[PDB]
Amino acid sequence: GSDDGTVRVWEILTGREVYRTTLIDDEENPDYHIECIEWNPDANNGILAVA
Amino acid sequence: RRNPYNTRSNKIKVVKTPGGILRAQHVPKCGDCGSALQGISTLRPRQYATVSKTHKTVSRAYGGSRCANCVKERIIRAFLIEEQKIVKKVVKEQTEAAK
Amino acid sequence: AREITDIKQFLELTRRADVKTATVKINKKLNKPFRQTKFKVRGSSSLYTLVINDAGKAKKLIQSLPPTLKVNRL
Amino acid sequence: DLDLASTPYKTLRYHEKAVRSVNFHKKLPLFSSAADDGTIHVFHATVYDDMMKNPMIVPLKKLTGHKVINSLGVLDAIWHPREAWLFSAGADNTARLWTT
Amino acid sequence: AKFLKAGKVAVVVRGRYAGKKVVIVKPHDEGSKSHPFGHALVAGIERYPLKVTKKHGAKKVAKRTKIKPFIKVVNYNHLLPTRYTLDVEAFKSVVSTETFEQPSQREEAKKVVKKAFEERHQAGKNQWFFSKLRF
RNA sequence: AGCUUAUCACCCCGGAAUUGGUUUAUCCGGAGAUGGGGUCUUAUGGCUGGAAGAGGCCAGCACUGCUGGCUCCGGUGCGCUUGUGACGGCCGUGAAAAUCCACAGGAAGGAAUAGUUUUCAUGCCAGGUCGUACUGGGUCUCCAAG
Repeated sequence: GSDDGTVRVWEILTGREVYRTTLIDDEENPDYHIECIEWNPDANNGILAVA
Repeated sequence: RRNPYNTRSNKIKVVKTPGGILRAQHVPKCGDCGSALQGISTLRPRQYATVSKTHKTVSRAYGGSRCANCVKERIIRAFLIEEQKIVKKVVKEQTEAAK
Repeated sequence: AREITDIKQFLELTRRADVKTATVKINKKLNKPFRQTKFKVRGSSSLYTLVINDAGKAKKLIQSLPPTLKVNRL
Repeated sequence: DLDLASTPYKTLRYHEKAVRSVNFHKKLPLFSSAADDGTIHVFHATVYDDMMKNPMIVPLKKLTGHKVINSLGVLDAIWHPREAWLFSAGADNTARLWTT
Repeated sequence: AKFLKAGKVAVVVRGRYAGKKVVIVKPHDEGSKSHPFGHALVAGIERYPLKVTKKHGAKKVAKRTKIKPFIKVVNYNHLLPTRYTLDVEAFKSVVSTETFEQPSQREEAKKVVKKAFEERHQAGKNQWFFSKLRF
């Protein structure tokens, strides 16, 4: 997660930017931005929390 | 104690002793506005000799004796006095420009 | 008297070697009764008491006590 | 240490800038610290489950490669769930992954 | 007419900086998601330089001239605007909004402000600003 | 001794009067209320240590103490004593000192085989003398159950 308003997922070994998602349309907005992201520890769900 | 009188300095409280019987047991203001200073423990004056300065003093100018309300007032008053003194000096210079 | 939940602090206090004796107090309580126990040592400034609920923890603490420290029961 | 005392068991102060984050290893007995100076350090740490012995923590290696930008360094770092690999993130708009 | 500018001088009223002169580096009357209220970025001096005399040695003179600055967002309510002004383009960018709220970005800005203030005070100008307002 | 805990009071946004808030008692608000968000004064209560090993209430034997249980969970004021917090006014603006604490202040001192500061925590030593028995219509005084 970065301040560009886009969350990117990279493979651990290949390193390819397999998937992306945009959270804030105003990437340059200084009022707020992506603060933190965390994967759900529980398996079989694949839930990514994006703050 | 040896004092049997009801003087307010010798008042007594009732405490239930663990033995089941009842026994007799002996029991910061602002310098400008007079209001109690916030953040300062209301302990006995003699007990402050061991408390850390952090509890006794707040992190502010005049913190240990002012509530920060009159501090602002006196700062503003000093600034206004300085500005008027500058203005008074300007007036003096203007007057001297003619004499 | 003072109460501390730091097991290693209590062990260090016992390990000081400058304490003549220690005492372990057995207690009973319920929430399903349990055998609550307490560990107490004598300090220079104040008495230190440790609260222990699990029997295994009490046994481990007793084992950890150096042999040079006497443990009077109750 | 949750059993030693309220104060830290040991105090470490070596980074040239603010320590942004330190993360324990989920499985292996290792942990690493992240700081704004762009340098990552990894420390081995043994944690006795029940033995009445203090933990043994020692430094292992100084990791370099991050670029300090705007007085900032490794914003975040996470260890692999099962391997001795450490992911890293920095202000240089380039995340990194570290491997033995 | 507005009287708040990047060069305007103000005095902090509260926050341990009561009666401390500060320079308004960047007015932010419109606010932001953080600090929505009307506010401006300011920089100031926490420890005023001590008096210097010829009798003092070279080592003592350097210590006396040492100044410890401070930078933080403060409300207009606790700011006392002053007619005087000082140069601000030297460090306006360094003390920008993104500098605050995240170390160690504050340390470099504080060091830059300290260097600028030391250069401007010692063998410089604006002695009035680098003076202790005795209130 | 360790956690938790404040009516009042203070700070920020907000700008009321189409007049709102509220005490038993009616005073307050453009000199900033209703409303929303934060601060601490911690008296006093809640939990733990001291502490059940104490006291008390029972039970058996010795025949001179030991050996075994309970010592729990609540409700309540037209009853009474006391403390605390903000109030209503009266008119006499309202004892001193010792001791302790608080701040404007920036002279003084601070470095490379141990630079300064010790209001943080622990460890160490010491604190004399005087009275302490009883009693207490003809001196004073502290508690007053149903």
